[PDB]
Amino acid sequence: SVLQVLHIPDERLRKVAKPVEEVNAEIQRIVDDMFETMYAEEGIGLAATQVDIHQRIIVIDVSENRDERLVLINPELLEKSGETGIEEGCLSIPEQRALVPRAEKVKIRALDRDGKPFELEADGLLAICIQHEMDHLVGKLFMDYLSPLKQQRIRQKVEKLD
Ligand SMILES: [Cl-]
Ligand SMILES: [Co+2]
Repeated sequence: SVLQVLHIPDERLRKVAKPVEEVNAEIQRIVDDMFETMYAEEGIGLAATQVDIHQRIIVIDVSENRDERLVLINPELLEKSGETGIEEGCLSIPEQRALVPRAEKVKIRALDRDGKPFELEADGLLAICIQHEMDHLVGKLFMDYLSPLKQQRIRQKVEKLD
């Protein structure tokens, strides 16, 4: 199904996701629903934290054709380098963008939708999106890198979209 994506200032968005236990049909059901939710909302990423499922699951698709599904279960950063930034958005912070510092390249380890371990070296938009979504799983938002005043203005803007 298309799931309910939480917005700030909801305190559940601040919870630390627990590691996935077993990659079984039930976790695969969450993966598949998260993709449907992500695509429905016009996104390039979605962390399980954002739909109120506090396990370490991320879905990504940065492709032009929208047919390149990346699944990261229990992801682990192995190395990063360089620095970069673009004006980032967030499905949990609707209509607000802001440039944030990021590593230019990352290397990660993860389990795929079958539970198979793999490694991935990323750069560009994919590297930035991987960093964005891993932040969610530890209860971190892109606004957290801006000044406290900017964080209060972003909140009141989104929060006056009833
Ligand atoms: Cl992003
Ligand atoms: Co986000």
